[PDB]
Amino acid sequence: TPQNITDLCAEYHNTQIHTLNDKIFSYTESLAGKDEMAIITFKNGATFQVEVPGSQHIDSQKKAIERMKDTLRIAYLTEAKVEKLCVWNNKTPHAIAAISMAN
Amino acid sequence: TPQNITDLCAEYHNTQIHTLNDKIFSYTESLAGKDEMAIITFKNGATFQVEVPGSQHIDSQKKAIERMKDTLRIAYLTEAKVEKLCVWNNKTPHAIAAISMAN
Amino acid sequence: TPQNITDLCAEYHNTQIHTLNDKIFSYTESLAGKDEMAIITFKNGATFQVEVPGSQHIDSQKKAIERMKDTLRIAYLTEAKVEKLCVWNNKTPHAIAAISMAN
Amino acid sequence: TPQNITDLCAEYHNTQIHTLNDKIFSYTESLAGKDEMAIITFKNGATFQVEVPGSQHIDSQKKAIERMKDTLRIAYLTEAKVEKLCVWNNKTPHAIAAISMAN
Amino acid sequence: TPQNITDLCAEYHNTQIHTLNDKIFSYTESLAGKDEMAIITFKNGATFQVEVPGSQHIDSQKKAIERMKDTLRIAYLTEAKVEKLCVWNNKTPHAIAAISMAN
Repeated sequence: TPQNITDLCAEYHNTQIHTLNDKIFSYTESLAGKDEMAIITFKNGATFQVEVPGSQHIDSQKKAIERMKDTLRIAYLTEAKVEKLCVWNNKTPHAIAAISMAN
Repeated sequence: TPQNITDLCAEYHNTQIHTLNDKIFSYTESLAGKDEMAIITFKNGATFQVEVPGSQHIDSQKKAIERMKDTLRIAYLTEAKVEKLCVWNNKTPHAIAAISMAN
Repeated sequence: TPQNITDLCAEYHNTQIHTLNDKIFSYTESLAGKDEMAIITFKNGATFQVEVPGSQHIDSQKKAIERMKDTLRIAYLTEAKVEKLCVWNNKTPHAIAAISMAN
Repeated sequence: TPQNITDLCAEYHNTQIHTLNDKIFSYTESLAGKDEMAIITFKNGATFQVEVPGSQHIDSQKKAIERMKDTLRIAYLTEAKVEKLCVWNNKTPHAIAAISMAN
Repeated sequence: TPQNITDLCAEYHNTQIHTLNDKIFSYTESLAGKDEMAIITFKNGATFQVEVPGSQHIDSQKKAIERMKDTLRIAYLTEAKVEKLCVWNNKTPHAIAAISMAN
């Protein structure tokens, strides 16, 4: 199994790593339908989203996606420092595939 | 995909942004019949609610409503500054469609 | 729609508002069969309980009841000042129907 | 309904109240199959457990059991003072039936 | 029956207890399909993971798995000291079986 975020991020297509080593700057949640979306930004301006559960989301991928939203909401409120983000760049804002937080 | 709440907001009907830049002043929760609701108010007098889960709402929308209540509860408790709120102005208290928090 | 716990409490059957403006003094949780219950008391001796999840009431009513127990546990742990409680008087200890928190 | 934990602990067979008035010293979680367990200890050496949600547990029972493990984890992590524990003294360690926390 | 992470760890196969007595150094969460994994690291470099679901793990095993992920997440966010880890040494990185936390 991959030991970290980088080697984990190289296993998929259309993914790229971003080293933020910074705390989330803003958190946006929308419950307005078809856009069950969470959007975060950092101070430099970089925006990322947690992609809405469309049909390309199994039922094992719905749970992991909800978890990701929880992780971001709490990482935001606790001001936790996010290290790197492995993101799908074929979408805009870049959809988050993985996250690592390090003190 | 909208990069923020202002855009995310203008995407629906009867929606309206509301800048707050204030923490939630009060949080009310009620489990009394068909009105399982949460009400939040700010120091300036503004009172918003999270709609009641029912009829129109399917599945992904029924649990986004649950996440929204969780988000408001932990935001009230942690005294997080809510920047803006996209609210459905056709309801009273104005229902919440989206929220953004910053820093 | 009522815009606060007092008004909201006025729409139901034999409910009563108790103003506390204090934090919860103790929280008791019991998983002992049939009487799955949560009890809270304030330093002033007042005692309240969240009603146990009957099947005869809808499932959204069971999710509300579960949320309420989370809210009380987290309110107790963080020492949130509870403003008012809207409870049903036809029970003993009195069953909570709504709660407001504010500083 | 019982209004305190000592009353309540008395409605059952083979129960026994312990007063700790102390925080949880350690917390042990395990997912190693059929042994889905939580184990808490206090400085005085006492050890308690939350029973595995077996396939003889009623509907609500499994869910109250999940709640009790969430409570112990959060109590441990926040160093919340545990007042008394109502345990069944016929298991090793004593299975927890109810918990009370007071400042 | 067993009362601590050690006894409990010695009742399964391919398990070894790891004494860490330190806080988790980094936390990595991944929602990228079939790689829905949680990987933690400690200061010395030691890496562990929580085994992704599947039909090998009964639904109750899926739940202890989800619970273990939440525990790892708040422990990291709160900087709780993790004492010992009981891990399956037959995989790489070693898969976590039980965790003990002690202040």
